[PDB]
Amino acid sequence: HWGYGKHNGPEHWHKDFPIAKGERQSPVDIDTHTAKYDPSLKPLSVSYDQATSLRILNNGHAFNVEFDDSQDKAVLKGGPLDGTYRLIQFHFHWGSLDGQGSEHTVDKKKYAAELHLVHWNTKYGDFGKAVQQPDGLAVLGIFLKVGSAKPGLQKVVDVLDSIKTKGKSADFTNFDPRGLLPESLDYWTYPGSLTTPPLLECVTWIVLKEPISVSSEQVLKFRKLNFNGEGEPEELMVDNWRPAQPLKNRQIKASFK
Ligand SMILES: NS(=O)(=O)c1nc2ccccc2[nH]1
Ligand SMILES: [Zn+2]
Repeated sequence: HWGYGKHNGPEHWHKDFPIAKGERQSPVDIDTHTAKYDPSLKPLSVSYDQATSLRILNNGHAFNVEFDDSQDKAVLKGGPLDGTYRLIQFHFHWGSLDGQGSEHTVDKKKYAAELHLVHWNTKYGDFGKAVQQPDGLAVLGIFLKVGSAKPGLQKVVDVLDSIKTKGKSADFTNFDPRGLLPESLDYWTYPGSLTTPPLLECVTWIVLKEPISVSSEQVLKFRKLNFNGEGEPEELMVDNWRPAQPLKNRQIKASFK
């Protein structure tokens, strides 16, 4: 149905998903001068010691690294959140070239890519119930810039040749998502939405200020994936990002001065 092309891309999504033009859509531009430091925000708690990765899937839009979320093994708490959010998957958005790819922007700056660690509020029992609630998800967003390689990303890039096309998956056990984090957990936070259909308005966004660096070779390998299925005309999986949406009646808070 939807995708990232001229005929089925973000400017078309509202026809099937009218909430695309809602009051709390993501991503947004983060204006660093306007975001207010909120000394009442807590440090984030990222508890991934017990994370259990299982599988990696090309879903025709991005690739998802999936976790066992059947118990509290990898959780996000604290920061602007009440309660416990279980890691279910992470994925990335990236560009055809290094000057674009991120969904959030910072003073209109686009990064080469953006990692989203998606977590759901355990008070709602399962992910499908959580996405129906305004506090159902917390997505931790991390920007990628191109420079030095990120050692903890190389196991993901190494497997991508085995999931080149839509619907392919590969065993992906024992991957430690702690190796994707930057040093600082300073962040911005605001209420928003999933950035792909169904675009539901159920996310507390937590976007880290410090980007991680990845190498040119690492991001080149992302761009060799395919949106299409096996044997279909090749369409490189590039520019799978939604542009910034109107901020409307929202405030972006900073955890840091
Ligand atoms: N790009 S995202 O907002 O992190 C996101 N996670 C998602 C999980 C399921 C369906 C749509 C999604 N969109
Ligand atoms: Zn995403």
